[PDB]
Amino acid sequence: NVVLTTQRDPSTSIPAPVSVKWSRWTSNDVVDDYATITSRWYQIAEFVWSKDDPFDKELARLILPRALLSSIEANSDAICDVPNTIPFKVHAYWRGDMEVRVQINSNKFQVGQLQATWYYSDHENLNISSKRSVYGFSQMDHALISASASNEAKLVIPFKHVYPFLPTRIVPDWTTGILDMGALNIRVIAPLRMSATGPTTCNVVVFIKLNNSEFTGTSSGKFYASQIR
Amino acid sequence: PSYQQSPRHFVPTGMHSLALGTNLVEPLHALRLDAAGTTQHPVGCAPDEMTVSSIASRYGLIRRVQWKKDHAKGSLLLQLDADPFVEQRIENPISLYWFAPVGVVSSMFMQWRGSLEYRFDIIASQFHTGRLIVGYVPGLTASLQLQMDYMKLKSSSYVVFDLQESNSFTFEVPYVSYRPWWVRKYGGNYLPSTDAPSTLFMYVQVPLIPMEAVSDTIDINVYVRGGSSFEVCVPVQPSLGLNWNTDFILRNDEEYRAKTGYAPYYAGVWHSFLVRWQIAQWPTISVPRGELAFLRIKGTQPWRTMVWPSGHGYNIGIPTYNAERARAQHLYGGGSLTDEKAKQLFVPANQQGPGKVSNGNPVWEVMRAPL
Amino acid sequence: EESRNTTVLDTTTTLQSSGFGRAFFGEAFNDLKTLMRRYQLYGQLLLSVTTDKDIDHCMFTFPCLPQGLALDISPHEIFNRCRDGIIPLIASGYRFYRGDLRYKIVFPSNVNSNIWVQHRPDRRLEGWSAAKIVNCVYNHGYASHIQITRVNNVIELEVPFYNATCYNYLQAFNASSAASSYAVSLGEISVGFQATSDDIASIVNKPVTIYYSIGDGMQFSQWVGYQPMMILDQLPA
Repeated sequence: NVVLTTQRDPSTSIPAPVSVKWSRWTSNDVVDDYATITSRWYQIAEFVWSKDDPFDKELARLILPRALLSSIEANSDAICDVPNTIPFKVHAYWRGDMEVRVQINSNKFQVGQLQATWYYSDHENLNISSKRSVYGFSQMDHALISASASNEAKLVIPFKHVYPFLPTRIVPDWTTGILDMGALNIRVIAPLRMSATGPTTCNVVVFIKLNNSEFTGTSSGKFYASQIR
Repeated sequence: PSYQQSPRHFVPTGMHSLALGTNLVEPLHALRLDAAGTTQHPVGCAPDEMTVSSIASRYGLIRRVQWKKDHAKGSLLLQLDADPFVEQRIENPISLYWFAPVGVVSSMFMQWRGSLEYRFDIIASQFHTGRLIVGYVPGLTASLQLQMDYMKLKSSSYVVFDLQESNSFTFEVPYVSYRPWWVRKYGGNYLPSTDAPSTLFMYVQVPLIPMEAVSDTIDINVYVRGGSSFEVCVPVQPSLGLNWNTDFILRNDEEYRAKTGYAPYYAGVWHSFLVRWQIAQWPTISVPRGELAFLRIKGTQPWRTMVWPSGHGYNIGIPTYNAERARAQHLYGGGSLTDEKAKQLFVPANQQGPGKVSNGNPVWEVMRAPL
Repeated sequence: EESRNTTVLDTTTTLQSSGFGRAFFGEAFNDLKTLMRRYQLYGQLLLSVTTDKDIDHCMFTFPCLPQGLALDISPHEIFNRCRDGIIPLIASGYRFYRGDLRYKIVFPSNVNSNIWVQHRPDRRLEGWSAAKIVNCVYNHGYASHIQITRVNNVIELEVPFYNATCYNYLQAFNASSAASSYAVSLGEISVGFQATSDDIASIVNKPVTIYYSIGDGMQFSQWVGYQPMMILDQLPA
């Protein structure tokens, strides 16, 4: 029931092909699809972007299976109020492919270009502090948002991790790095360049669909700890 | 049955080849349990990607060029070299650089050839109107790096672009050279072994005339991708290293070390001779005629003081209680180790102690004193 | 999009491709995998007897990975001078990997004792520190092999992929997730001698070199751009 539109054609940058269901190899519990409720789109980060932000500057390092929950627990309510994420509350183990849109609403007279890049397991590297820059993330496939034409960045992100399931709460073999797939990071390339009488603000909204998800390992919702701030 | 037929007549060698990486059956000792076993990739684990042209068909952002309103109708924007080795400097005592992926995967080879499609993405509105040459001159040396302008550029191959409703174009840099390939610009750490084959240029043919509602300045981004005919051949020592470990160690000589295979040492005894690693060698201190030398570093006690030829072909370092017994006046003054004066200055054997070794090869300090 | 192409403004005629050196040199190079199987120095150590070790005692242990070691630069003049070699420079360009490795460990001349070598897929890798060669027992059920020094002092190995994973991390590993330490190395190779305490004293400060290469099983995953690079001639004399 969430239907969203854009006036401009997207620029998708699919990193990897579509993956298999993966329910045959490590789950005998009721592996239930929730495409009627979890495939809704959901706003997880909006932010102001003005011209004071310099050339090579981060805007949002969204960790996407976390940020779907982190926007909720940041936005003054628990998981049980949002119908997208209640199977994370009930079930313990998650898998699934993501869809990510980064809409802009820039005026046409503005000149600028954001980039959106998906990276796999940012927090599982220490050297990303050397890489967290536009020149590194340009080499891998990445979407681009020109503030001239107010382009939109659709971005299919298939699930690819070392283990074929991301857990949703504290789990007996790892705790730290819960439900972490990697970084959606929105790096500025061309900053806002306008006249003296120019429109300074440029808000950026990020939506996320979660379609080919599977949830397994039903357990009690009182076990689910809050995500990290 | 008796096998009396005369047998083979071979040559042994100790090791299989190393540079061979191709249609060649390599025998090993697998720690796998199965002889027919091979690591496998199930239905999701079949990996997406590996190929030189798979790397060379990726744009890498390599140059930010500011392009202002008041740049004149001949002003230079970049004179950057038409190799894949594009210089992008990041602001340590060594410096780090971005490169195009075609730049690095060129830097893991000796030679390259083929086109180089540089993409100029000129970020502007449709209200800005511009015009700029992307020229290309084959074969300009360093002394010919000057004398360059658009009027002398248009003799060579050039592409004039109008910045309008479309804002992006990928120019394809030709490969024009006398040689079928082209040697790597940088090479190993080796001061000889050559600049670019050819040079790109980008001059502003008609300056930016913006509208008064938009900005005077315009970013121009310059991407580099290897062309469709790009190919590299000879695998040599790479000219680029990672920044996982940017630590570097100089090798000036005014520093000391023990010789190779003789550190760590420990204070102990020796029946021919305190003094071991089998006595540990030490470098011969370059002492001219009329000086003396003693050592102080940068058993029962830490031995911070310690060189003379043993007589068995290599130097020894004798431990002393202090720099006073060490302070070499007897030995450089004409004495010998068998002297009673020398044997009193030596440390007796009882100070061997538990004998904990030195940490690696500890750099001593060479004190040179007049005699 | 990264690899898009807005407007081609080519001046060139079509170049004759050499077929990646096949026409000149009689061999292709486009496939980088066939370059990867060229051996590269993995890590060189110096033997150092600490205790009067038992025959069971491993002389050194090291995790086994195609990422290249935590680089150990009296510096080693290769790792002081020739930074990183080839295979971690390619392996910088891929976030994951999956496949075999080959080793071909080379031993010095003055050693004579028998050599046992283990693969241990039980061992995790805790952080990028202590992911290097470590100078420290023999074990039963781990995959084992003895090379005899007297026949030939160079063992060779095909260490397989034993992980319960889809693939493994290829960049340098900070140990964020606790179970992710199970998914970086292929395991842990240990080299130990059968030398007694008297004869191992002669072998102190002798170099033991280990090489590596992938061996046709390796298949790298999703592309990641390169990190910042250091230019080697800029290093001081």
